[PDB]
Amino acid sequence: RPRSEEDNELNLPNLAAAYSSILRSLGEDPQRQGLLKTPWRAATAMQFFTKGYQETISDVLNDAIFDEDHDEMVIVKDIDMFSMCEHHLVPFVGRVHIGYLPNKQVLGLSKLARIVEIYSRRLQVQERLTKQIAVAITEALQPAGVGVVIEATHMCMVMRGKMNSKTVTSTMLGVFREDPKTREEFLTLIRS
Amino acid sequence: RPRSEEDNELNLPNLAAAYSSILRSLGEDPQRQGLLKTPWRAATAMQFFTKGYQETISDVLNDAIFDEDHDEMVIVKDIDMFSMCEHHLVPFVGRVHIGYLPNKQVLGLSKLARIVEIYSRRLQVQERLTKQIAVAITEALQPAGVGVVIEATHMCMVMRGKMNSKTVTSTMLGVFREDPKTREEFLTLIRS
Amino acid sequence: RPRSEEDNELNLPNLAAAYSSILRSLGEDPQRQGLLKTPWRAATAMQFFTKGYQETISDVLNDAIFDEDHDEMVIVKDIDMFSMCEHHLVPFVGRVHIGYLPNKQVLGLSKLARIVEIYSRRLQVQERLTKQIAVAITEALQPAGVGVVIEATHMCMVMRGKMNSKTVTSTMLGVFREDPKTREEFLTLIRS
Amino acid sequence: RPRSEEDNELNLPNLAAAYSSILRSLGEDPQRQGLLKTPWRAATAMQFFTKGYQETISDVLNDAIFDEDHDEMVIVKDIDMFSMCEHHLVPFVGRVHIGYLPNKQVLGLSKLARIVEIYSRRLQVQERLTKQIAVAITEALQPAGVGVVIEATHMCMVMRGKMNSKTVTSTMLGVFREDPKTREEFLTLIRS
Amino acid sequence: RPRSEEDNELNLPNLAAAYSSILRSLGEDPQRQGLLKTPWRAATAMQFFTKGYQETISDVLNDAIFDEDHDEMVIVKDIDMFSMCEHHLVPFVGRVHIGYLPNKQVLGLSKLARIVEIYSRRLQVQERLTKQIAVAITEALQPAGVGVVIEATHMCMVMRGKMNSKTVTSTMLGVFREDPKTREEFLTLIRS
Amino acid sequence: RPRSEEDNELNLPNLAAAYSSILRSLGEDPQRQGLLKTPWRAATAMQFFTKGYQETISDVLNDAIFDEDHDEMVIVKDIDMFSMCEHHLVPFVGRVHIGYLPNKQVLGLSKLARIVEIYSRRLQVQERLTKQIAVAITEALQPAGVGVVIEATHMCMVMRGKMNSKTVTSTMLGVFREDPKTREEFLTLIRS
Amino acid sequence: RPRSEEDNELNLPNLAAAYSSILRSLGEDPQRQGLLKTPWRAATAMQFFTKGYQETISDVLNDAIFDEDHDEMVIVKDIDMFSMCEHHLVPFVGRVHIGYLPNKQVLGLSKLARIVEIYSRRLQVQERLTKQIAVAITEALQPAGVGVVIEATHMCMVMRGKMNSKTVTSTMLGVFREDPKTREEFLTLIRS
Amino acid sequence: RPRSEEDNELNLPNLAAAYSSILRSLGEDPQRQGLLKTPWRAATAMQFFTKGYQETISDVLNDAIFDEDHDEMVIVKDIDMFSMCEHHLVPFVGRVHIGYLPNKQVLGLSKLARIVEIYSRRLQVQERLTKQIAVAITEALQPAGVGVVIEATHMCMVMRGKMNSKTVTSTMLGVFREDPKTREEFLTLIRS
Amino acid sequence: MPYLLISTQIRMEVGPTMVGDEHSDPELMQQLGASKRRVLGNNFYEYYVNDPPRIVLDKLECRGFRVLSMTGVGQTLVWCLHKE
Amino acid sequence: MPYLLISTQIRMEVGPTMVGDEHSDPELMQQLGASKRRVLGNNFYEYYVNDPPRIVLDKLECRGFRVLSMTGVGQTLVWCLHKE
Amino acid sequence: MPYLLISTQIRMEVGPTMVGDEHSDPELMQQLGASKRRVLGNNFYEYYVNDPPRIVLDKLECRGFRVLSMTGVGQTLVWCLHKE
Amino acid sequence: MPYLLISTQIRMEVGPTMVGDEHSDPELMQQLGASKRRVLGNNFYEYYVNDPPRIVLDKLECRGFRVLSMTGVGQTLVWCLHKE
Amino acid sequence: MPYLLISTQIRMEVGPTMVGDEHSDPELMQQLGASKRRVLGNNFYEYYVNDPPRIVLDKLECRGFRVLSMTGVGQTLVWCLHKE
Ligand SMILES: N[C@@H](Cc1ccccc1)C(=O)O
Ligand SMILES: N[C@@H](Cc1ccccc1)C(=O)O
Ligand SMILES: N[C@@H](Cc1ccccc1)C(=O)O
Ligand SMILES: N[C@@H](Cc1ccccc1)C(=O)O
Ligand SMILES: N[C@@H](Cc1ccccc1)C(=O)O
Ligand SMILES: [K+]
Ligand SMILES: [K+]
Ligand SMILES: [K+]
Ligand SMILES: [K+]
Ligand SMILES: [K+]
Ligand SMILES: [Zn+2]
Ligand SMILES: [Zn+2]
Ligand SMILES: [Zn+2]
Ligand SMILES: [Zn+2]
Ligand SMILES: [Zn+2]
Ligand SMILES: [Zn+2]
Ligand SMILES: [Zn+2]
Ligand SMILES: [Zn+2]
Repeated sequence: RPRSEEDNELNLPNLAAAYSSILRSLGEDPQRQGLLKTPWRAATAMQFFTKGYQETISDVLNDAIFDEDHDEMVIVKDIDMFSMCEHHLVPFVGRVHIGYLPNKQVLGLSKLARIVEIYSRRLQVQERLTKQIAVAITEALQPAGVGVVIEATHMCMVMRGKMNSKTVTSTMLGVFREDPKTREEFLTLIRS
Repeated sequence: RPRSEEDNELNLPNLAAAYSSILRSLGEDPQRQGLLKTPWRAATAMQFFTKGYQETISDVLNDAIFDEDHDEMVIVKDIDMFSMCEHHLVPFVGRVHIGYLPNKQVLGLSKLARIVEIYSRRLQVQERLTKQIAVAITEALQPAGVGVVIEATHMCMVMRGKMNSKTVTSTMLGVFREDPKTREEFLTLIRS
Repeated sequence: RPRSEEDNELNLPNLAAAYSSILRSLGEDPQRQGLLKTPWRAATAMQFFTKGYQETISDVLNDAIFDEDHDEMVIVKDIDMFSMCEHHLVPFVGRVHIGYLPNKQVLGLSKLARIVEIYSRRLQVQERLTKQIAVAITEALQPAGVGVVIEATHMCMVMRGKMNSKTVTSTMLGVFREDPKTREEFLTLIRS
Repeated sequence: RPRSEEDNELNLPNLAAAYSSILRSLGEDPQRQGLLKTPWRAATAMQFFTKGYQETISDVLNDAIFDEDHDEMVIVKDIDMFSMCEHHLVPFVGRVHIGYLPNKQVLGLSKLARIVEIYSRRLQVQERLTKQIAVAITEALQPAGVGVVIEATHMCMVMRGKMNSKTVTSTMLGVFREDPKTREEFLTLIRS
Repeated sequence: RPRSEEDNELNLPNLAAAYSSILRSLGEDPQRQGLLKTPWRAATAMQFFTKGYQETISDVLNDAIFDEDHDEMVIVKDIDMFSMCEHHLVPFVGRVHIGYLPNKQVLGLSKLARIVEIYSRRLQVQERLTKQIAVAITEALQPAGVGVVIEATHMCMVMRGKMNSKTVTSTMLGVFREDPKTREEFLTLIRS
Repeated sequence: RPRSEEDNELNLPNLAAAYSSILRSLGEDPQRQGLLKTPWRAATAMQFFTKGYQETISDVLNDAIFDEDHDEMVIVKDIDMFSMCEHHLVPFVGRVHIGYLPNKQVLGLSKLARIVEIYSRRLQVQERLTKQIAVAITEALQPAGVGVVIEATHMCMVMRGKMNSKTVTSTMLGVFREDPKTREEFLTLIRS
Repeated sequence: RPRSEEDNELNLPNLAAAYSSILRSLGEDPQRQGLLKTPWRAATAMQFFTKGYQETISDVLNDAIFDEDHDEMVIVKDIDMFSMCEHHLVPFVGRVHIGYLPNKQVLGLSKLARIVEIYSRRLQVQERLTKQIAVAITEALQPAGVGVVIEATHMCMVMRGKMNSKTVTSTMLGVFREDPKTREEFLTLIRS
Repeated sequence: RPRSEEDNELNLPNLAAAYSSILRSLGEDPQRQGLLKTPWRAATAMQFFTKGYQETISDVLNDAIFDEDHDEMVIVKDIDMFSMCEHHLVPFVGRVHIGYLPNKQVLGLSKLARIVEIYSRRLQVQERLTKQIAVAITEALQPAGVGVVIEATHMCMVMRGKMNSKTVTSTMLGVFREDPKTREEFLTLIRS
Repeated sequence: MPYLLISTQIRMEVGPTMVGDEHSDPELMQQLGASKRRVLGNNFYEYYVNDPPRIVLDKLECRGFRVLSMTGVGQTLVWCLHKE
Repeated sequence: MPYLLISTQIRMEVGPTMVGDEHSDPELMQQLGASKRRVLGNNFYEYYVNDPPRIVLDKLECRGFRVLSMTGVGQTLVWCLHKE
Repeated sequence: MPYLLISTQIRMEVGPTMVGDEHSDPELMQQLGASKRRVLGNNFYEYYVNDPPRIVLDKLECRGFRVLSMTGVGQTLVWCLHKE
Repeated sequence: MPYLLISTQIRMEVGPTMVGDEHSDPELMQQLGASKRRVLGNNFYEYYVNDPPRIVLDKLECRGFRVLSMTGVGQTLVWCLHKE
Repeated sequence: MPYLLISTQIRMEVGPTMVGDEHSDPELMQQLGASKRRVLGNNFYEYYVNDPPRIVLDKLECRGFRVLSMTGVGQTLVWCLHKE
């Protein structure tokens, strides 16, 4: 069952409480004017970062999928994405690059963005995030192939020395996996 | 009283507990293999980000302050700094630029770094961080003047749309405040 | 009276109708599969672009205005902004740069963003947008001074030859207007 | 039947009326000095953006097609193109890159430009625009092959968060489709 | 037997003595205020640069190796590394680029960093450093393949004329060695 | 008394001996084929880094000082310089920028280079290095003024986290000190 | 008396003979096929590099000096220039930047080029070259002022370690010398 | 027989004489204060540019060739190189890029540098220089293959119009010649 | 009220000329034909005149003021007058 | 104590007006209603007033001071007064 | 018309010297040999002279004017003279 | 020796105050408690005092000097005094 | 010739000091020991002296001149003297 707006309202206080406790455990004064509203702002922020849990590919599926009877590679690159490291609960940020060989069905930018949004706004692991976006696109278009590349910087690693260091993950399905030429062209067209 | 290593050990369990609670409140399963150790890793990480509370300028003061009888502007720019927004508990990252007109006393790079580390690793507000570093330097050198400039990106704002948007704050004391020429030169020598 | 959600619902059909009419007047077929939902998507889009009418600085005013007793220049630059040319109804895009000398009161990033959002999401003229933002900040902080700079590209001009051509406007109030040093420092700290 | 100059004159008032209606539906005053002439300027602007309807490849065909008995790849890259999203009626901008293996017949820059102009200045979908340009060139030269690549930014997407995010489409015909070496060389000579 | 903290304490005096001697042999006065503590600071610095001797891949091995059942290429690039030329005892600096085709097992960034740390903080030779990191990763993950690339600048060479000159080494194991396509993709995804 | 070639020959063995001792104290085997000649290569390298001790401005003074009866600012920028931190015996690298208002006497590039070489190739402190170069130029030309700016990265700091962090020092004598316009122009012409 | 075409023909043999001698003194064989024509090619090359002697500002003066009754600053920047070091007979290369406040008389680009050509194609010293160009322009236009900036790299210095090191000289006459505002504007408009 | 230090001393006067002659043949006055020492400085400079004749690969061969039992590609790129065109005796400058597949034996940076130095400091032709360096490396390592690329600008061409025009030469031996994959990788790792 | 401060900017042969602050003599301001206003962003009122400073100086002499000092600051030219 | 120095910044029709240093006459400072303070970073105390310089000049005349010279320096407008 | 304002720029030992505005005394301007003009872009006329300021000051003394104050502002050196 | 020049920088309420050059009256310099020095790079000696300019002005009045003019130039505030 | 203008740059305790223009009194210039010259690029001659302005001011008093005003402009410190 996907998270609901009710769940958020019912859990906000629990989150707020936990954050207020954390403030004390760190040695801070939850009473400072600057910290008074922090437990709620922190809780709200954390709910926003994980709002992908309250959605599913279904809510996006049907909507915008026009048929321009297109059968050649379509690429959408430099899609900003922000996620949360599931091991330290610190965000890892970067870009997502997508490509697919349509089987008549094309995906609208709006839906594409939503798909990336759904899985990245969760406690994640870059490789999982990559595969989920790839599979989601595959199910939404039944394409001849799809490729997803993600490059990101992990704050949990950066704030311990790094800001320049980047992790690159990829998932290639269909012709993107079996045809080295398609894979190459895709990487050429995004690595600009 | 500055935070101590004992405090951390005594509070780690409380922090861990709070994070485990947060995991549940978000809709996640604290039992997943990927989440099992998260409460501790998150707690430790949060203690690292706020380790500046367990220190004071004093611990740095005495140590390295050589007298090269220098009386001209010294600058240390592009000092990376990582802090935590005290309103959302999300990190804001950037660079610190420092300049000062010594009154014979010069500050070692090591100490300078430590000063930035002490105040940035706390729940902060960019303007306060800026003033604290400036005042710390002033008390450690009794200089003719000092200037501090910080430019940063707030993750709490970025992960809501921004990554390019930057906040610039500054604190100018002594000749850096009263002499527009010194202020101009400083801004020229850092804005490279 | 600011625009309301009711107004949008009551007017959506009117907008939709106008666009459908426009489609015909262009020589297109409002019946094509690709154009069927266009009248609504166009109407909704235009409502979004002008959602600034249904808000006022008041809704933002009170909220977040902490007092860190700060009295030195604060700058927020490279704030992306998207607006609509009131003469052609074609969007003009760019960045907004803000600076102010606080009189104890500081402005949160969230509120600042909202201020820029309120005025830019309307049928505008770059100079007016610049002044409104500056005045709004002046009223929300009673600062010693404020400066706003906007640089943008006008699609209505670009799609007639230009994409590189940019318009720069500014509004300087208080010390930002009377003190050439403050103005210079501001323009130095933003033109990076 | 292609749109004619008479159609424009006969429809300008309809367009102007629709826009005047839209202004009201948005909550604006069509009477403001700044909006008085807006219905006509907007209407005129929209006709310009869709002037591609009043033309055909035929009007260009015959004209400039010299025979330098050339039989090696010819490329024209970084061709600016401006079009309109048929779903939201918001423009999407970018560049077009063309390449072809002539079969004796070469195409003049002037004509090439006109071909891109004819299909881009219409309510479009990036993939269709790409194909049409490619097919147009194929019919105008009966070449051994042709390739067309388009990279664009969609304002309808940008003005909802993106300005860096780009969509890349391509159409490869003839040897550009069947010979991986030709395709690679083309992508190499344009991705500069 | 790996070096121990006891070893450092027992050898610090010997190191200090050697440096104090070197100071004299160079023509300097070990008594200058500026040189007084140099023998110890130098000794400590050199112990820091070689602290990788007091560790082994084992200390890292077990810890963080989660199974996301991932089987596609993972890359971590632009990893800053600092080492010492074993021939001149002058540091050579640069970046490390890692890639590997997991056989279900994935390596955490934290552990990866430590692996690079262990071998680079020793008296080294760039090609050995490169192989050691590659072999370490192979043993910790039993992957289908791994690739390591290091580019560095040698201070022992730069301070004799160079700062721009760079040495590039690589170690390709498994599919990274036998499959040119995997190798190419890796080099493509890191050379950005 | 400046260091002499004899001194070097008489001390090489002492240096070598000290380095061989250091190798053992670190936990290494002075016997490894890769370390055998290290004591001598290290010793020689260190003598090279400190060869500035065996020279004096006098050896450069007389030589090349032509009189083009020039009386306008002359600048030589981006002069590479490599030095050694006297606190850790780790090099600090950067660039030196020089400017002077000749009083008829001009300095040849060759001599200028030598002057920077003489003081940078010693155990140093950035500020001292800056003043010595400035004073040396002043003594060799009796100019109306001179300015020296040095920016450098300290390896002793970098290899502890930084590579981007830079220290900027300056010494302004004569009109470079008393005339703000000359100082500004100098900084304008070098900060390119 | 300026050098003449007769002088060159009468002296070419002398130059060639000298170079033939130089080839032998170096240990080379003036007989190698690759060296046979070198004595003349080198002699011809050296005459070209010094052809500035056979000309005077007079030959340029009269020609193109139109009167657009212009009285505001005119700038010509990034003028490539190649000269010869009179101390080593090795070339020093770079750019010339010229500016002048016309007193009704303006200078044609062709003439300007010729003036730079006349003085740079001689055995030179950067400061003289700078002054000669400035004075030549002053005499050709009787302007309110003129400024000349030259930045160059000296091969005689580069081929002894440097390629990045640059020498910057300037000559400011008239208002360019007396009005700091004019001087600043000029440096601003060229340092782009 | 390689040139010797004796040869230089015995020939310096001959060279000086030739240059003094050249000075007259050009129309200059060998007596000018600025030209007085030129014949010797020119002669010395020319001997420096040709000092590669007094050396052989042998003097470098034995020295530093450690066996790290390495068998994978090693690359050293962006090696500055200065040489003299044997046709005009004007220098041509640039960079050398080297790569080799070791057969157990590896080459030290110091020796590599010396090899490039030996052949470039002679009257040369870019292609010969390229081959000599490649062959030298081959003989000093008996590697599986080696590649050398040189890109340079010819002053003799530049100072006749060019500074941006570059000549690229290469020599591929062994696997670098026979295996297109090795060749591609080499060009990929250097063309950064 | 013996002291007076007036000024002009950028160029001296043309106005406007600042002739008073919020607490200036209303009659004198009226006699000079000055207008009052508060520039947006500024926390004070000012009295100005469109005449060139020379004209204002002559008018001020008639009312008994004499120029004691004149100075430049920034791009502002200032006159300090004294009455009795 | 015959000499006095007062100043204002950026604009002349509005305060604050600097009226004294650490060694200024306490009575006079009091008569002017000046406050004392030391701006962070500065190594000296200063007496200021919120009145515009014109007002302070009039008050100073009553205590026997006369403006000898007025000058601009940076964005600071300064007055040098003399008593007896 | 008791007050006068003249000025010169960049250097003081050479003209031109601004000696009047649009409302200056035509006779005095003529006596000084001044020319009138309105620089393109400017909304006002100005009277100038090619003499160095020193010369103009001497001539002005003959007509009864005395220098009351001299000040620099920007790159302009200004003189405030008074007659009677 | 009727003329005197003193100055201070950046701020007027604090010293140092320059009170003399290499050819200044030794007695007067001594009476003021001035120290002499030549800043590295400069080709001239200077007499300075740590007192704020106000203090120096009062002391100078006792020795018979009167301020004739005060002006700013760069970040330097200068006083020209005259004795007899 | 009742008016005189002298100046110095950057620093006041050292010369050179500009004491005249092309039309200055030859005798006075001689009495001051001034040299004449025309800097390359400039369209005018100038009389200068190597003495510091203080020295020149004292010498000028002996010839009957008195400083009327002193001002700064750019990096130039100027004095306006009057004789009779
Ligand atoms: N704007 C003039 C100075 C000036 C300002 C104001 C009034 C009069 C003159 C300059 O730049 O020199
Ligand atoms: N702000 C004014 C200068 C000024 C400062 C103080 C008082 C009056 C005027 C300018 O720059 O023109
Ligand atoms: N520093 C002041 C000017 C000043 C200098 C010296 C003395 C007094 C004031 C400013 O910038 O406005
Ligand atoms: N141009 C002079 C100032 C000045 C202006 C006008 C007349 C005289 C002098 C300087 O910059 O120092
Ligand atoms: N050089 C001084 C200005 C000055 C010029 C001339 C004489 C005295 C002072 C400054 O920059 O503050
Ligand atoms: K004005
Ligand atoms: K004020
Ligand atoms: K002038
Ligand atoms: K002071
Ligand atoms: K001087
Ligand atoms: Zn993590
Ligand atoms: Zn926040
Ligand atoms: Zn428009
Ligand atoms: Zn759309
Ligand atoms: Zn080495
Ligand atoms: Zn150090
Ligand atoms: Zn030379
Ligand atoms: Zn050649």
